Amino acid sequence: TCPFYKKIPGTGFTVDAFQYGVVEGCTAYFLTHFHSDHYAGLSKHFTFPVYCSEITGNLLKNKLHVQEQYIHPLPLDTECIVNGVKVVLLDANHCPGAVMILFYLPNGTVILHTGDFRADPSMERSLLADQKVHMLYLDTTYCSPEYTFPSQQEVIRFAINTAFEAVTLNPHALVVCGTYSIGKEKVFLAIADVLGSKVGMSQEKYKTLQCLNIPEINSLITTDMCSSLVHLLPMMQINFKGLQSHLKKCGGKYNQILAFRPTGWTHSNKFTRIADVIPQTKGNISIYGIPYSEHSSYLEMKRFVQWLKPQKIIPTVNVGTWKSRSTMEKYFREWKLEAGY
Ligand code: NI
Repeated sequence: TCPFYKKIPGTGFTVDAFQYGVVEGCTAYFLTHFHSDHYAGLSKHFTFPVYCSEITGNLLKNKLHVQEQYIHPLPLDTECIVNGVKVVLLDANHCPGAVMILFYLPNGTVILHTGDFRADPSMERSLLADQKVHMLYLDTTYCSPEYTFPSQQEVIRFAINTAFEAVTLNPHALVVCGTYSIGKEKVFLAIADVLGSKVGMSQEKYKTLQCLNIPEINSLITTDMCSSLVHLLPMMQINFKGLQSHLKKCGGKYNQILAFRPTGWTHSNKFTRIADVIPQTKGNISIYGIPYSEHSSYLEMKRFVQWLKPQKIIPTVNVGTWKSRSTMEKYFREWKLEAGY
Protein backbone atom coordinates (compact mmCIF):
# COMPACT_ATOMS: atom_id res chain seq x y z
CA THR A 1 0.00 0.00 0.00
CA CYS A 2 1.21 3.43 -1.24
CA PRO A 3 2.07 5.93 1.55
CA PHE A 4 0.46 9.41 1.73
CA TYR A 5 3.64 11.41 1.05
CA LYS A 6 3.80 9.75 -2.49
CA LYS A 7 0.33 10.91 -3.48
CA ILE A 8 -0.54 14.30 -5.05
CA PRO A 9 -4.02 15.35 -3.75
CA GLY A 10 -6.53 16.56 -6.29
CA THR A 11 -4.89 14.63 -9.08
CA GLY A 12 -4.63 11.17 -10.57
CA PHE A 13 -0.85 11.41 -9.90
CA THR A 14 1.80 9.57 -7.87
CA VAL A 15 5.56 10.21 -7.50
CA ASP A 16 8.20 7.41 -7.22
CA ALA A 17 5.47 4.79 -6.48
CA PHE A 18 6.12 1.67 -8.61
CA GLN A 19 6.48 -1.01 -5.81
CA TYR A 20 2.84 -1.06 -4.67
CA GLY A 21 1.19 -2.72 -7.76
CA VAL A 22 -1.71 -0.89 -9.47
CA VAL A 23 -2.39 2.23 -7.30
CA GLU A 24 -6.17 2.96 -7.12
CA GLY A 25 -6.99 6.09 -9.13
CA CYS A 26 -3.53 6.62 -10.60
CA THR A 27 -3.69 7.78 -14.24
CA ALA A 28 0.02 8.90 -14.47
CA TYR A 29 3.12 7.69 -12.53
CA PHE A 30 5.95 10.27 -12.29
CA LEU A 31 9.55 9.12 -11.79
CA THR A 32 11.92 11.85 -10.42
CA HIS A 33 15.23 9.97 -11.21
CA PHE A 34 16.84 6.62 -11.99
CA HIS A 35 17.88 5.49 -8.45
CA SER A 36 16.70 2.00 -7.37
CA ASP A 37 14.85 2.99 -4.14
CA HIS A 38 12.71 5.31 -6.36
CA TYR A 39 12.19 3.09 -9.51
CA ALA A 40 11.64 -0.14 -7.32
CA GLY A 41 9.04 -2.16 -9.19
CA LEU A 42 9.36 -0.94 -12.82
CA SER A 43 10.14 -3.64 -15.54
CA LYS A 44 9.30 -4.48 -19.30
CA HIS A 45 5.79 -5.64 -18.28
CA PHE A 46 4.69 -2.21 -16.89
CA THR A 47 1.66 -0.89 -18.89
CA PHE A 48 0.77 2.56 -17.29
CA PRO A 49 2.04 6.01 -18.49
CA VAL A 50 5.39 7.02 -16.92
CA TYR A 51 6.34 10.69 -16.93
CA CYS A 52 10.02 11.72 -16.58
CA SER A 53 13.01 13.47 -18.06
CA GLU A 54 14.59 12.51 -21.45
CA ILE A 55 17.59 10.99 -19.67
CA THR A 56 15.47 8.95 -17.23
CA GLY A 57 13.41 7.73 -20.21
CA ASN A 58 16.66 6.56 -22.05
CA LEU A 59 17.53 4.51 -18.91
CA LEU A 60 13.98 3.00 -18.54
CA LYS A 61 14.04 1.85 -22.20
CA ASN A 62 17.68 0.52 -22.36
CA LYS A 63 18.38 -0.71 -18.84
CA LEU A 64 14.92 -1.80 -17.48
CA HIS A 65 13.31 -2.52 -21.01
CA VAL A 66 10.12 -0.60 -20.41
CA GLN A 67 8.28 -0.41 -23.72
CA GLU A 68 8.48 2.82 -25.67
CA GLN A 69 4.71 3.37 -25.83
CA TYR A 70 4.57 3.83 -22.00
CA ILE A 71 7.58 6.28 -21.75
CA HIS A 72 6.60 9.99 -21.74
CA PRO A 73 9.70 12.27 -21.66
CA LEU A 74 9.15 16.03 -20.93
CA PRO A 75 11.55 18.87 -21.57
CA LEU A 76 12.76 20.92 -18.63
CA ASP A 77 11.75 24.53 -17.78
CA THR A 78 8.59 24.22 -19.96
CA GLU A 79 4.89 24.45 -19.04
CA CYS A 80 3.28 21.08 -20.04
CA ILE A 81 -0.34 19.79 -19.69
CA VAL A 82 -0.62 16.23 -18.36
CA ASN A 83 -4.11 14.66 -18.08
CA GLY A 84 -5.54 18.21 -17.86
CA VAL A 85 -3.11 19.53 -15.19
CA LYS A 86 -0.21 22.05 -15.76
CA VAL A 87 3.23 20.72 -14.68
CA VAL A 88 6.85 21.87 -14.98
CA LEU A 89 10.06 19.79 -14.57
CA LEU A 90 13.10 21.55 -13.03
CA ASP A 91 16.74 20.40 -12.71
CA ALA A 92 17.24 18.88 -9.21
CA ASN A 93 21.09 19.19 -9.08
CA HIS A 94 21.19 15.44 -8.07
CA CYS A 95 22.26 12.76 -10.64
CA PRO A 96 21.86 12.90 -14.43
CA GLY A 97 18.21 13.19 -15.47
CA ALA A 98 16.97 14.05 -11.89
CA VAL A 99 14.04 16.50 -11.64
CA MET A 100 11.83 18.39 -9.24
CA ILE A 101 8.13 18.59 -10.31
CA LEU A 102 5.89 21.75 -9.97
CA PHE A 103 2.15 20.83 -10.00
CA TYR A 104 -0.44 23.65 -10.65
CA LEU A 105 -3.64 22.03 -9.14
CA PRO A 106 -7.06 22.70 -10.65
CA ASN A 107 -8.18 24.42 -7.36
CA GLY A 108 -5.27 27.06 -7.40
CA THR A 109 -2.87 25.27 -4.96
CA VAL A 110 0.77 24.98 -6.20
CA ILE A 111 2.86 21.94 -5.01
CA LEU A 112 6.67 21.45 -5.40
CA HIS A 113 8.03 17.86 -5.12
CA THR A 114 11.86 18.09 -4.86
CA GLY A 115 12.54 14.39 -5.57
CA ASP A 116 16.15 13.99 -4.41
CA PHE A 117 18.03 17.35 -4.72
CA ARG A 118 21.06 19.34 -3.75
CA ALA A 119 19.69 22.89 -3.12
CA ASP A 120 21.49 25.76 -4.80
CA PRO A 121 21.05 29.57 -4.91
CA SER A 122 20.61 29.27 -8.69
CA MET A 123 17.20 27.66 -8.01
CA GLU A 124 16.05 31.08 -6.68
CA ARG A 125 16.15 32.22 -10.43
CA SER A 126 14.31 29.37 -12.00
CA LEU A 127 10.53 29.37 -12.73
CA LEU A 128 10.13 29.07 -8.92
CA ALA A 129 10.71 32.87 -8.60
CA ASP A 130 7.35 33.65 -10.30
CA GLN A 131 4.67 32.43 -7.81
CA LYS A 132 3.82 31.08 -4.41
CA VAL A 133 4.08 27.37 -3.26
CA HIS A 134 1.51 26.04 -0.80
CA MET A 135 3.01 22.53 -0.23
CA LEU A 136 6.70 21.35 -0.37
CA TYR A 137 7.47 17.59 -0.51
CA LEU A 138 11.11 17.85 0.66
CA ASP A 139 14.27 15.66 0.40
CA THR A 140 15.26 15.75 4.09
CA THR A 141 18.19 13.27 3.84
CA TYR A 142 20.57 15.59 5.76
CA CYS A 143 18.13 17.66 7.82
CA SER A 144 20.28 18.09 11.01
CA PRO A 145 23.05 20.59 11.68
CA GLU A 146 25.82 17.98 12.10
CA TYR A 147 25.56 17.28 8.39
CA THR A 148 28.26 19.40 6.87
CA PHE A 149 30.41 18.73 3.75
CA PRO A 150 32.34 20.89 1.16
CA SER A 151 31.21 22.15 -2.27
CA GLN A 152 31.43 19.65 -5.12
CA GLN A 153 34.08 21.96 -6.77
CA GLU A 154 36.39 21.76 -3.63
CA VAL A 155 36.05 17.96 -3.56
CA ILE A 156 36.90 17.65 -7.29
CA ARG A 157 39.94 20.00 -6.80
CA PHE A 158 41.20 17.63 -4.05
CA ALA A 159 40.71 14.49 -6.21
CA ILE A 160 42.37 15.97 -9.43
CA ASN A 161 45.44 17.24 -7.39
CA THR A 162 45.82 13.94 -5.47
CA ALA A 163 45.65 11.79 -8.63
CA PHE A 164 47.92 14.08 -10.78
CA GLU A 165 50.57 14.19 -8.00
CA ALA A 166 50.61 10.38 -7.50
CA VAL A 167 50.78 9.39 -11.16
CA THR A 168 53.43 12.07 -11.98
CA LEU A 169 55.61 10.64 -9.17
CA ASN A 170 54.86 7.05 -10.38
CA PRO A 171 53.83 6.63 -14.07
CA HIS A 172 53.14 2.96 -13.26
CA ALA A 173 50.29 3.76 -10.79
CA LEU A 174 46.64 2.90 -11.70
CA VAL A 175 43.70 4.96 -10.48
CA VAL A 176 40.45 3.14 -9.58
CA CYS A 177 37.05 4.83 -8.77
CA GLY A 178 34.07 2.99 -7.19
CA THR A 179 30.45 3.28 -8.50
CA TYR A 180 27.05 1.56 -7.66
CA SER A 181 24.48 3.83 -9.33
CA ILE A 182 24.35 6.81 -11.67
CA GLY A 183 25.54 10.09 -10.19
CA LYS A 184 28.94 11.50 -9.21
CA GLU A 185 30.38 10.98 -12.76
CA LYS A 186 32.44 14.22 -12.40
CA VAL A 187 34.81 12.34 -9.92
CA PHE A 188 36.12 9.86 -12.55
CA LEU A 189 35.71 12.23 -15.54
CA ALA A 190 37.77 15.04 -13.94
CA ILE A 191 40.57 12.66 -12.83
CA ALA A 192 40.82 11.01 -16.32
CA ASP A 193 40.86 14.47 -18.01
CA VAL A 194 43.90 15.65 -15.88
CA LEU A 195 45.73 12.34 -16.67
CA GLY A 196 45.10 12.42 -20.41
CA SER A 197 43.25 9.15 -20.36
CA LYS A 198 39.84 7.68 -21.22
CA VAL A 199 37.96 5.96 -18.41
CA GLY A 200 37.80 2.13 -18.66
CA MET A 201 34.83 0.10 -17.44
CA SER A 202 32.58 -2.94 -17.96
CA GLN A 203 30.18 -3.23 -20.87
CA GLU A 204 27.18 -2.88 -18.45
CA LYS A 205 28.52 0.45 -17.04
CA TYR A 206 29.43 1.73 -20.51
CA LYS A 207 25.83 1.07 -21.58
CA THR A 208 24.48 3.09 -18.65
CA LEU A 209 26.79 6.08 -19.39
CA GLN A 210 25.76 6.02 -23.02
CA CYS A 211 22.16 6.90 -21.88
CA LEU A 212 23.16 10.16 -20.10
CA ASN A 213 23.51 12.82 -22.92
CA ILE A 214 26.98 13.81 -21.76
CA PRO A 215 28.65 15.97 -24.47
CA GLU A 216 31.47 14.27 -26.37
CA ILE A 217 31.10 11.06 -24.25
CA ASN A 218 32.70 8.88 -27.00
CA SER A 219 35.92 10.91 -26.47
CA LEU A 220 35.85 10.25 -22.67
CA ILE A 221 35.09 6.52 -21.98
CA THR A 222 35.91 3.04 -23.23
CA THR A 223 35.44 -0.73 -22.66
CA ASP A 224 39.13 -1.32 -23.51
CA MET A 225 40.55 -1.60 -20.00
CA CYS A 226 44.16 -2.06 -21.11
CA SER A 227 44.37 1.27 -22.96
CA SER A 228 43.08 3.25 -19.89
CA LEU A 229 44.78 4.27 -16.60
CA VAL A 230 41.52 5.25 -14.81
CA HIS A 231 39.31 2.19 -14.18
CA LEU A 232 35.78 2.01 -12.77
CA LEU A 233 34.78 -0.87 -10.53
CA PRO A 234 31.74 -1.76 -8.48
CA MET A 235 31.77 -0.03 -5.04
CA MET A 236 31.89 -3.43 -3.28
CA GLN A 237 35.25 -4.20 -4.81
CA ILE A 238 36.79 -0.96 -3.28
CA ASN A 239 38.74 -2.68 -0.44
CA PHE A 240 42.29 -4.14 -0.11
CA LYS A 241 41.17 -7.66 -1.22
CA GLY A 242 39.22 -6.54 -4.28
CA LEU A 243 41.92 -4.16 -5.42
CA GLN A 244 44.74 -6.74 -5.01
CA SER A 245 42.73 -9.05 -7.17
CA HIS A 246 42.17 -6.32 -9.78
CA LEU A 247 45.99 -5.49 -9.98
CA LYS A 248 46.75 -9.17 -10.76
CA LYS A 249 44.46 -8.91 -13.84
CA CYS A 250 46.42 -6.03 -15.41
CA GLY A 251 49.37 -8.28 -16.47
CA GLY A 252 52.24 -6.48 -14.63
CA LYS A 253 51.37 -3.14 -16.27
CA TYR A 254 50.99 -1.45 -12.86
CA ASN A 255 52.70 -1.67 -9.44
CA GLN A 256 50.50 0.69 -7.35
CA ILE A 257 46.74 1.52 -7.00
CA LEU A 258 45.28 4.73 -5.85
CA ALA A 259 41.46 4.32 -5.30
CA PHE A 260 38.57 6.67 -4.61
CA ARG A 261 35.27 5.82 -2.75
CA PRO A 262 32.85 8.63 -3.14
CA THR A 263 30.57 8.40 -0.14
CA GLY A 264 27.87 10.67 1.19
CA TRP A 265 28.53 12.19 4.63
CA THR A 266 30.61 10.18 7.16
CA HIS A 267 31.40 11.32 10.83
CA SER A 268 35.05 12.04 9.80
CA ASN A 269 33.34 15.25 8.37
CA LYS A 270 32.79 16.46 12.00
CA PHE A 271 36.54 16.93 12.75
CA THR A 272 38.49 17.08 9.46
CA ARG A 273 38.82 19.56 6.57
CA ILE A 274 38.84 18.25 2.96
CA ALA A 275 42.49 19.42 2.65
CA ASP A 276 43.51 17.25 5.67
CA VAL A 277 41.93 13.95 4.36
CA ILE A 278 44.26 10.96 4.44
CA PRO A 279 43.85 7.51 2.94
CA GLN A 280 43.81 3.97 4.24
CA THR A 281 46.97 2.23 3.06
CA LYS A 282 48.15 -1.40 2.83
CA GLY A 283 51.42 -1.85 0.92
CA ASN A 284 51.18 -0.55 -2.68
CA ILE A 285 47.32 0.16 -2.28
CA SER A 286 45.78 3.39 -0.93
CA ILE A 287 41.99 4.19 -0.62
CA TYR A 288 40.54 7.65 -0.21
CA GLY A 289 36.97 8.25 1.05
CA ILE A 290 35.86 11.60 -0.41
CA PRO A 291 32.60 13.40 0.73
CA TYR A 292 31.05 14.13 -2.69
CA SER A 293 27.31 14.74 -1.94
CA GLU A 294 24.39 14.96 -4.39
CA HIS A 295 22.02 15.90 -1.50
CA SER A 296 21.59 19.28 0.29
CA SER A 297 23.71 20.06 3.35
CA TYR A 298 21.69 21.28 6.34
CA LEU A 299 22.64 24.89 5.57
CA GLU A 300 21.80 24.66 1.80
CA MET A 301 18.37 23.07 2.70
CA LYS A 302 17.60 25.78 5.27
CA ARG A 303 18.46 28.56 2.83
CA PHE A 304 16.22 27.13 0.12
CA VAL A 305 13.22 26.61 2.39
CA GLN A 306 13.58 30.11 4.08
CA TRP A 307 13.59 31.62 0.51
CA LEU A 308 10.64 29.58 -0.82
CA LYS A 309 8.45 30.17 2.33
CA PRO A 310 6.12 27.23 1.84
CA GLN A 311 2.88 27.05 3.82
CA LYS A 312 3.33 23.37 4.64
CA ILE A 313 6.36 20.91 4.48
CA ILE A 314 5.99 17.11 3.98
CA PRO A 315 9.36 15.30 4.42
CA THR A 316 10.10 12.40 2.07
CA VAL A 317 13.26 10.96 3.84
CA ASN A 318 13.85 9.82 7.43
CA VAL A 319 10.09 9.38 7.92
CA GLY A 320 10.14 5.97 9.64
CA THR A 321 10.89 6.97 13.33
CA TRP A 322 9.06 9.25 15.75
CA LYS A 323 12.38 10.78 16.84
CA SER A 324 13.35 11.68 13.19
CA ARG A 325 9.90 13.15 12.50
CA SER A 326 9.98 15.25 15.71
CA THR A 327 13.51 16.52 15.07
CA MET A 328 12.60 17.61 11.51
CA GLU A 329 9.39 19.40 12.70
CA LYS A 330 11.43 21.42 15.26
CA TYR A 331 13.82 22.66 12.63
CA PHE A 332 10.98 23.64 10.28
CA ARG A 333 9.50 25.78 13.11
CA GLU A 334 12.82 27.41 13.93
CA TRP A 335 13.30 28.31 10.29
CA LYS A 336 9.83 29.79 9.99
CA LEU A 337 10.17 31.89 13.25
CA GLU A 338 13.63 33.16 12.28
CA ALA A 339 12.53 34.26 8.77
CA GLY A 340 8.96 35.45 9.70
CA TYR A 341 6.67 33.48 7.33
NI1 NI B 1 18.68 9.59 -5.41
